[PDB]
Amino acid sequence: MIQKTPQIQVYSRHPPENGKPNILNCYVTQFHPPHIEIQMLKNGKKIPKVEMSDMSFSKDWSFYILAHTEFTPTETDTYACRVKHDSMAEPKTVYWDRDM
Amino acid sequence: FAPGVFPYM
Amino acid sequence: PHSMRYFETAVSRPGLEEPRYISVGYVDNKEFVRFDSDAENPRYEPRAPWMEQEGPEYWERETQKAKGQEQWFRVSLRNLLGYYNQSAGGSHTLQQMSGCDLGSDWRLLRGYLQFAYEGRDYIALNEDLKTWTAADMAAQITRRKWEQSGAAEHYKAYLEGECVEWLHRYLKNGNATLLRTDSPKAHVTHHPRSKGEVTLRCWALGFYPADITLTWQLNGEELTQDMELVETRPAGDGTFQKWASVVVPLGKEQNYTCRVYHEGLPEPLTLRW
Repeated sequence: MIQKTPQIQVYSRHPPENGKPNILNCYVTQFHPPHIEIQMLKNGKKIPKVEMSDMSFSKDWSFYILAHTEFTPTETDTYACRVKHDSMAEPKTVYWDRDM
Repeated sequence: FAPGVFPYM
Repeated sequence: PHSMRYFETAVSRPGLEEPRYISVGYVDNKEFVRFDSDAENPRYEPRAPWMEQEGPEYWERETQKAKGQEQWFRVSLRNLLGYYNQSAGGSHTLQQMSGCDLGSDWRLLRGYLQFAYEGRDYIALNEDLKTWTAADMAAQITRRKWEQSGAAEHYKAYLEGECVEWLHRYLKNGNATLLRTDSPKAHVTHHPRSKGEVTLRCWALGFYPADITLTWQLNGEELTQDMELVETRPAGDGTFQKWASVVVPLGKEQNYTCRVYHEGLPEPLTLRW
C-alpha cells in the first residue's frame, strides 16, 4: 500500500559523440519501498552488465539509486531504462535522448 | 560515531 | 554551519529471511561511512578518503553498534506489525534519521531523531530534546512507551555530547576535502525548430557540490515563464549536471543569455548561442 512512484532520468555522463564510448546513466528517484528493478536497454535488449549504486534515501524518506552502464552512442542504436516497482502496475521505460 | 542502545518502539 | 546524520533502514523480507539493515553516515551532507547486513563481511566501511585515518578500534566499535541496532530494528519492526495489524511476512520498511547541526559558533544548534514506518512519518523528537511528536494513533503506543522509559533523555545525551563531539572531529579530519568545489563547465546547445521557435538549452556539467543556479534571460529581463529545468543529477563520477532550456523565437537567438552561479566559480558564467 505504501508505494511511491519512481522518477527517471536517462542521460550520459559526458556529452555524446557517436562512436566515442561513454556511460549511460539512469537516475531513479522518489520511490518507496526500497525494492526496485532497473533495466537498461539497447535496441530492445537488456544490457547485460548494468552497475547500480548503493541504496540511499533523502529527507522525505524516499529512496534513489543510480543505475549506469558502458555505452557507445551511435545514430541508429536506441537506449532506454525500464523500471519495475510495486507502486506501479506496469514497468516504466524511458528512452535516452541525445539532446536532453 | 553511530547511534547506540535505546528502548524499542 | 555544519552537521552529521545517520540515515538507517531495516527492510523486512518476504519469508523467514531476517530484515536487511543499512546505515549511512553523513558529514556536511557527504556520506562518510556505511554499514550493510547484505555484505559478506558486514562492517562499517570508510566512504570518504579522510576517513581512512581511523584505526581498527574505531571500525570495530562502530560495527558493534551497527549490529546492536540491527537487532533493535528486528524487534521494533516486529512490534510495528502488531501496532498496525500487519501480517506474518510482507514488505515492511523502517528508517530513522538522527544527527545534529552546529551553528556558526560551533555550538549545538539543533539535534534530530525521527522515525518513519512505510515511508510515512511515525515519531519525531522535538527540538527541545524532551517531548515527542507521534504521527498517528499507532505512534501513540510508542510515544507513551518512550515517555514511560524516559527514552528522550538518553537521546538528548548522544545528541548534545557524542554527536557534537564526533562531528567536531570529522570536520577536522576532512578539512579541505569537504570544502572542495568543482566548477561547472557550461555550454549551450541548439535544437530544431517548430515553425517559428527553436530550443536553446544551457548545459552545466562537471560540478561539485550539487547546488547550482541556472538562468535564461532575454535582453536582460529574466524570462522564467516556460523555462524547462531538470532536477540536478549526478554524472556518476562524483560531479553533477543540469540544464535550463527555453523554446526561443528563431532569429532572435543571440538575444538570450544564460548565467551559471556556483560556489566553485570565481565569477558567474554567462553564455549565449
